[PDB]
Amino acid sequence: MKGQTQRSVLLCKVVGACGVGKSAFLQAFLGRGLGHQDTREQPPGYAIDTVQVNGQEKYLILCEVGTDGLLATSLDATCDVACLMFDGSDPKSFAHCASVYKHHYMDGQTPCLFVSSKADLPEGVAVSGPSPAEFCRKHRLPAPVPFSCAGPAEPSTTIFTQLATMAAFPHLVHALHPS
Ligand SMILES: Nc1nc2c(ncn2[C@@H]2O[C@H](COP(=O)(O)OP(=O)(O)O)[C@@H](O)[C@H]2O)c(=O)[nH]1
Ligand SMILES: [Mg+2]
Repeated sequence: MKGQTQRSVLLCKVVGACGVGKSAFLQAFLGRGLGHQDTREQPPGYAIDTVQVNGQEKYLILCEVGTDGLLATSLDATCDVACLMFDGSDPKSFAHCASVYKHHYMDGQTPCLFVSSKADLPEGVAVSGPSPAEFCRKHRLPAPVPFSCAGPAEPSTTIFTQLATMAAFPHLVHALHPS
């Protein structure tokens, strides 16, 4: 039917440098913010839970993948959607994240979502250009999504529905004129 897919299980790789918040992001997928985390439920570097996509229950696997040092080149990029994470409070974070995209995903068919982590902290701009938003406009990616794991409030679930939807229907992801 329209809006349905044979896929029951979707794979997202959460790809980013050490310290950008990948492990906390996986915990937030399971409904746990900073401190409220709980390690002994799922394997390290993995988080699985159900996500609704157009009324249908899907399983989304988040798979944590580092990019520090040699990992920036020694990357198995295969996944249904790549979540490219950079530290929104770190001036130097985005450039490394953008380089990973260019070398592994830029001219592929895998949907990519840039995520600006630690949105609760004071923002950290880079000295050179371009901005993360300008980079995504040029390479025709979605606008980078800010995310935060802190606060006493429950973590938002919107970005995980977005990742699951991109994974389920990879041909309807885009940047678009007119809107
Ligand atoms: N303020 C804040 N700190 C965060 C957030 N996410 C992660 N951190 C902290 O940043 C550090 C690295 O996070 P971690 O999840 O281990 O990153 P990883 O190395 O990419 O897996 C830890 O001290 C976290 O508590 C966030 O949204 N806000
Ligand atoms: Mg980690």
